[PDB]
Amino acid sequence: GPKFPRVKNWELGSITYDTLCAQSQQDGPCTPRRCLGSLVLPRKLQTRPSPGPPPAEQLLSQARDFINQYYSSIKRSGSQAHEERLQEVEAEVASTGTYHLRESELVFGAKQAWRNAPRCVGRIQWGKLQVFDARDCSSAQEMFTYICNHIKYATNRGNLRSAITVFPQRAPGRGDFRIWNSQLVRYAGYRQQDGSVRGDPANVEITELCIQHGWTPGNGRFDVLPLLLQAPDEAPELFVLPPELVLEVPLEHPTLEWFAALGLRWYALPAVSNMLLEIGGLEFSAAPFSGWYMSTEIGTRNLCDPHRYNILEDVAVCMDLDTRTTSSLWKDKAAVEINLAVLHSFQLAKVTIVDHHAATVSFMKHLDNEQKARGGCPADWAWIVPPISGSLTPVFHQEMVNYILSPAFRYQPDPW
Amino acid sequence: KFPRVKNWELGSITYDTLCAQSQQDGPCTPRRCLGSLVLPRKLQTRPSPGPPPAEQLLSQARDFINQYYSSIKRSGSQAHEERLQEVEAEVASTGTYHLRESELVFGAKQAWRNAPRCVGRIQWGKLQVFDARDCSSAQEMFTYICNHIKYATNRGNLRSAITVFPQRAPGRGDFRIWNSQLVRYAGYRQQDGSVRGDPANVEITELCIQHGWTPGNGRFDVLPLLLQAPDEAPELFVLPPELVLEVPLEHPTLEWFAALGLRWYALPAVSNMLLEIGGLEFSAAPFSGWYMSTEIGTRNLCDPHRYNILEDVAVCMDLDTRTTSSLWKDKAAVEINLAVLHSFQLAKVTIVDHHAATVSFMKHLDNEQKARGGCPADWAWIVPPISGSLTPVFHQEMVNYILSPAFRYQPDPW
Ligand code: HEM
Ligand code: HEM
Ligand SMILES: NC(=[NH2+])NCCC[C@H](N)C(=O)O
Ligand SMILES: NC(=[NH2+])NCCC[C@H](N)C(=O)O
Ligand SMILES: [Zn+2]
Repeated sequence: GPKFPRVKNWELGSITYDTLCAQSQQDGPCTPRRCLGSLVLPRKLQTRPSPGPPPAEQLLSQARDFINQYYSSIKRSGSQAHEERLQEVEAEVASTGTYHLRESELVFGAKQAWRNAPRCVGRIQWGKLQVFDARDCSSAQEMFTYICNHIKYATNRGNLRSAITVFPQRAPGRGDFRIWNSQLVRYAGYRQQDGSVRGDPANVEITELCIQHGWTPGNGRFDVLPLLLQAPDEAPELFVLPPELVLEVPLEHPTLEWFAALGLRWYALPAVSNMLLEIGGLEFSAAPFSGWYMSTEIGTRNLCDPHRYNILEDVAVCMDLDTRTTSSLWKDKAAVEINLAVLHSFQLAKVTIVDHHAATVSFMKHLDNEQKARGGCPADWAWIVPPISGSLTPVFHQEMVNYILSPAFRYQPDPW
Repeated sequence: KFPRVKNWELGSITYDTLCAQSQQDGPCTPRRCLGSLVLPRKLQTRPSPGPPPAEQLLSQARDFINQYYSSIKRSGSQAHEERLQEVEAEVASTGTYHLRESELVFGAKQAWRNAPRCVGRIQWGKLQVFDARDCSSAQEMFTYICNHIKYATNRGNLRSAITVFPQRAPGRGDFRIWNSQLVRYAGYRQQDGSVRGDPANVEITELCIQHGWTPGNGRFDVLPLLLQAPDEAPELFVLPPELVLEVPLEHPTLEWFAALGLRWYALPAVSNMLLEIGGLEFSAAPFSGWYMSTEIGTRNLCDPHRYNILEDVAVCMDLDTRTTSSLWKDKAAVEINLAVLHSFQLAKVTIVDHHAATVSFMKHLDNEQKARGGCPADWAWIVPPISGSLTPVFHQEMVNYILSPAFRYQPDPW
């Protein structure tokens, strides 16, 4: 058989081979001795900061590779324009120790990075991404304006649109552009006296950083945090998002009338902002991206995780379930109703959202498209399969090959 | 390098130093991870045209013997050195060797302990090992199997057991149980490409008919066994109904559930896996314990390629099957799993729900961290098919590797 990973779909009994993994130039965490596929942050999916510019040879090879990817995408591989661009990059680096991307190249790489994201189940939309070029940005104040513009365009009053805003890349001998917050919109996490946390336990450190930087905290469960934007070599500046910009959805249940009384809510825009966008060896340390939520992210993870809002027991008690015995499946029953409420509340408020069945079904179509288009698709099974009703979705029964392709969205150290 | 492992729910960290003992290779490489693949040729132990070279066999054997004597704390005693000599002498003259009963008992328990995809490993020390190496016919295999079943079932108070048939020998065919489990339901290809019964058993059902089985036509017809002695054609054996404990499915509050006629056997006995101890391979070594509710309620009954009853139940519940957003599938699955737990509980049959099972696995992980410095686990199999994040194991990072003794996959005898 073919000299590549054989992949099977147990529901359909169909087979495919992944030839695309042959293109991977960056090693993952696994070795033939042991699989480290379940680790969230292995030192293999992280790109550490740099106290020195990338060796002109490694950067060049990465640059040449990206340029080849670009021209191939536009079908001019080997052309004069191709050779000229490659020359311009080499010359540029040979003198400055770095280079710059053409506007069309940045748009190509940004879409490719999303396309290459193993942990994203919404990749069927990879072609539809609004790329806001913010490489002219020169201050934290301007970062805020760009971010506000991103939120307005992306939110679009409920009819969400995928977008990313690219701030200036990493320059040797100059500090980075960084958004300290993990997401543009996040709820505060207040550490209480008894030790507990009011709000989102995940955001405890950033909340305390905002306060250390002059933020006057509230004391609610759903307090939107201000941004901590950092321009090169300057301390981070605090900026408050205008409430009218931040669209939220109050959660209610279609039948359980009491669910509304819980006072639960969630913001409409998922905008990751602490990830590094890497293209052709160039590192864009500040490049917030956003799309729309898949219901389980809110109803299951955010609201039900033991280390997050942890409302499973509260909802169970309200449903009058036997919370004293595991075999009553109270957790399962409550989780189902919480997810249903998120779906129902978003549809009612006319805010874009996709449930886990629809999301996975479309990702299967994405896998099929990518099989023909690139001969494979890097996918992290643990992250693609929904946190609830796993085997009830088609992706569970689909084996997957995971590897790193560039351009890519990578994890980076906290600026503090 | 030793992998730093983290529990995202508790913030705790552990370093797996046990993976350093792995000598067998998995499917992953630094270029790409194949951890989600069910059957790589790596975990497989295919047939062979010649004897395992004395060097490799002798090294696996000595390692196992070393593991055994360390277990009884007699590591270094004269019994240890003499057992090592006995093994060397037998391999150098015969190209193979044999195990003592006590070693085979230690081995089988260690095989289970090392099974990455098993969430029931807290019970690893409690295993009844039936030595069936003094078997010379399929007929004998049948008697042994019937006794395993009679013991294991125990009127509903299930007990973990394993029956070990003769090891593979370079000079002949293997002892094999053709069935994937000692107890399974038939799958009859019904004209229009569909299947009556369990679709996962279509092939074996056909084989049984091929060998003279008079088939039935229900959805839950228990299949006869196809047992095979070396270099002989498999023989058909029908299991005595009184030995097959089955549980009729009903729901605690939905009176109409019982009307679905659903039911499932009580004993989960995998019989197609190869057991490897000290380089020796046992091609027929069925093992059983008890079910985890999701195996029946979610996988067996709801998988699209299995009984696929999700929609039927949803219709009975009068759910919105029009669209995915009504979460009709999730609601249906929850009730089915509940009907499974209620039914096994109402009957005399042992069963564990996924919340109880995973909590116990977390305890096992802790025990193993102190005992061996780690524990091979395959995240995709440990995390249940429904309500993944609602369980503690979902938030636990895991390292997956091959330790020996081990249960491995092997080619289908046909
Ligand atoms: C169009 C709607 C989209 C959907 C429904 C979707 C859904 C998801 C989901 C469910 C996850 C896992 C979340 C978690 O477990 O924390 C995820 C991860 C990811 N998505 Fe998407 N995504 C979408 C848009 C985007 C866009 C526009 C980008 C970038 C341009 C993107 C980049 C990624 C990346 C890099 C990750 C990995 C995050 C991490 O490693 O923590 N996604 N997405
Ligand atoms: C005591 C109760 C037990 C429980 C609750 C339990 C549960 C499980 C579960 C849920 C799986 C995954 C099955 C699947 O997804 O198809 C599994 C796999 C497995 N179990 Fe256990 N188990 C138990 C006993 C045993 C015993 C007695 C042995 C062996 C002596 C064992 C060996 C294994 C192995 C090797 C696998 C892999 C199966 C495969 O690859 O298809 N288990 N077990
Ligand atoms: N649909 C997305 N764009 N998701 C990005 C990750 C968001 C993260 N899972 C959250 O719940 O906040
Ligand atoms: N609990 C066990 N030992 N299970 C072994 C595998 C059983 C298999 N998953 C089934 O549904 O029949
Ligand atoms: Zn792996």
